[PDB]
Amino acid sequence: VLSPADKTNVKAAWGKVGAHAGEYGAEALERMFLSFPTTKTYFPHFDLSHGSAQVKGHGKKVADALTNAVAHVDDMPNALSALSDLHAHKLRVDPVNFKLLSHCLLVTLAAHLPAEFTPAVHASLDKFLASVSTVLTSKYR
Amino acid sequence: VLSPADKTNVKAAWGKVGAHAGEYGAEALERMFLSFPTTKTYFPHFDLSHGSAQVKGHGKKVADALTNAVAHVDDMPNALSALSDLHAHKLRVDPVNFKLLSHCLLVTLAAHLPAEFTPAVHASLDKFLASVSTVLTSKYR
Amino acid sequence: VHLTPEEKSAVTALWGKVNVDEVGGEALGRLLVVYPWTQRFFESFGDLSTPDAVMGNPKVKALGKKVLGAFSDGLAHLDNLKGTFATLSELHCDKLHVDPENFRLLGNVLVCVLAHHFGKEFTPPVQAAYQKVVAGVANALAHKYH
Amino acid sequence: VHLTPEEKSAVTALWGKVNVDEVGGEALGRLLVVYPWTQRFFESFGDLSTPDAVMGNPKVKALGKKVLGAFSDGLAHLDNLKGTFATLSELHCDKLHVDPENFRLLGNVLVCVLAHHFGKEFTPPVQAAYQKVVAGVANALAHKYH
Ligand code: HEM
Ligand code: HEM
Ligand code: HEM
Ligand code: HEM
Repeated sequence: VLSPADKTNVKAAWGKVGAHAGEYGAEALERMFLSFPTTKTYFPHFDLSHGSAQVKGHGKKVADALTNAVAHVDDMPNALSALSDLHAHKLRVDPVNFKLLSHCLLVTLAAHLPAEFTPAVHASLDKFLASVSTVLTSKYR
Repeated sequence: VLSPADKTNVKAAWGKVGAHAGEYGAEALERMFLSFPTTKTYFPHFDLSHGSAQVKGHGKKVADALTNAVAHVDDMPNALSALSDLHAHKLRVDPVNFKLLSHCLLVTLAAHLPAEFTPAVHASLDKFLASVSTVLTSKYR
Repeated sequence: VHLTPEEKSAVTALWGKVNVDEVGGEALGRLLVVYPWTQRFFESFGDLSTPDAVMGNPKVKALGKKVLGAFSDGLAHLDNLKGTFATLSELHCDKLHVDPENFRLLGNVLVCVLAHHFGKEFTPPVQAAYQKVVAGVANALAHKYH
Repeated sequence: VHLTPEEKSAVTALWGKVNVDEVGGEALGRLLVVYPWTQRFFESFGDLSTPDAVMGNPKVKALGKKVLGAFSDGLAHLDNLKGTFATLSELHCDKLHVDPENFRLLGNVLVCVLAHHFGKEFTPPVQAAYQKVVAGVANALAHKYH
């Protein structure tokens, strides 16, 4: 579970992302596609060239969903209800890929927020993304 | 995430297992140690040869916790609380290993339930063991 | 990968008893029941709405035959699994866009089906041998992804 | 895995900028903080009660230097990680009894630490190269398990 400390750390760290949310999401995706090519199997319909409108756009959707999550961290199953439905019934992304994007999201944050990415915050963020991932996969079966 | 159908299925299957639960527990561990040798790393204090009384003993305990879980399949986190502590803070089994034993428990049940292990019951048992695994690792951090 | 001589012998021995058509359909069907998100690749296959529907689906049965046929053929080449499945690997990536994680799931379901079908004869040593085999086929099938 | 010539060059270039002792203590500290179950091997290491304590612990830094020290050295033989690490493999299995999953967790913590340390220099293609390396080293370390 996310502790109160986790919740403060995530709000602090992600609050700092602020208006870069889009850019960071896009970068996290690009990192994932390049580091973990099997993930590209879910986006055969995307221009996956560096800087594509599609990736930059999906980056923002992902980041905004995260901002949503952070905003309602105490009630994530409800805040992500439509999205978990979307992943469960339509997209059907195998759960293992959530760990791949989550890791690339951490790497992204680490690269952009040198001051904010402390060991304790790194830990909280990792638990946070893991918890979001759990919500997003909670309705798969 | 365990539906009433899943609970019914689990109870039916584990009911059939009945007094064999203990023997199957040891068999599942043996299966795990041979199929996934890395799991042997947690038992440097056991003799792991076939027929080993230490494996038999550990198997009985494992089986009993599952029986206890089945009996409290509506209220699992508390039933397994002491086990969550033990694993989280003393044993410190990497969470990846719970999937390996769960798979081996499944294989063991498959090998002993010709009639019962239908696709639907297979599905439910798999979910149930994932749930048990989740509860056992929920205190890790 | 890297089966011992005796593991090779156990695989060969059990596989002599396997009805590849029957087992392929059973395993592919259970994949879609136990991990329902895997149905995402089988939109055209018709009725997948219930377990009995998935298991009895002729298109699932048919594909099951082919899939486990290819598996069976690869058992004749346990030392060269990458080369054996390179063409199918390229297929699954470039044309079918199948997450190789699916190969691992099928492998594990196939192990459950062998255990279910053969009972005590699917001993823990025979299971170990099959676990190496399915991990190797999955790896061989994932190898040409990019 | 297999690194392109360009990828090997990128790994090497970045690593020449690394304070191995500093990064080693940071990575191993971070592993013990982020995945506390990894502390199981270190009941004798002293104070691990807090992130600061774990990060401040001299025995953790001490082992950190040695673990990343061996990692650093292995980067000279990207063409034979298996061989390069075979003997640490046997040791970690036969005596240390370290679940190889620990190598994967450390590998990913290391990537985050490189990202934190180098910031924008740690580009997506540089990371992609390093992921091949950490997976390669982890695989190599797990290969002699039995
Ligand atoms: C923290 C993890 C994730 C979050 C927060 C997230 C969030 C989102 C959001 C907000 C959308 C668009 C919703 C809409 O337009 O209605 C979406 C769609 C999608 N996601 Fe997820 N997602 C996550 C993980 C993943 C992963 C790991 C994959 C695959 C590797 C994935 C694959 C997709 C795909 C293929 C779409 C549809 C994109 C399109 O066609 O435009 N997602 N996700
Ligand atoms: C469904 C999954 C599991 C269940 C229900 C379970 C349950 C138990 C139980 C009941 C005990 C005995 C605790 C006591 O002394 O009262 C135990 C101990 C232990 N477990 Fe777990 N366990 C599970 C998974 C695992 C896995 C995956 C591993 C490692 C791969 C593991 C490693 C151990 C070890 C090393 C001990 C101590 C054995 C001894 O020294 O006697 N367990 N577990
Ligand atoms: C041992 C693992 C596998 C093997 C050896 C294998 C092999 C094959 C073979 C032989 C075909 C038929 C090609 C033809 O007749 O032209 C095929 C098609 C296909 N496979 Fe695989 N397969 C495996 C696993 C999987 C899994 C796990 C999935 C998805 C969960 C999958 C998805 C598909 C799809 C969508 C097709 C095309 C079906 C169609 O014709 O509509 N495969 N594969
Ligand atoms: C790149 C990854 C790793 C490398 C290259 C590595 C290498 C080494 C080396 C060179 C030693 C010194 C052995 C000696 O002096 O004979 C060692 C010891 C040890 N390692 Fe690893 N290791 C790695 C990962 C890990 C991880 C993740 C853990 C646990 C979380 C771990 C647990 C240990 C333990 C408990 C010792 C014994 C320390 C001592 O006796 O003072 N290792 N390792």
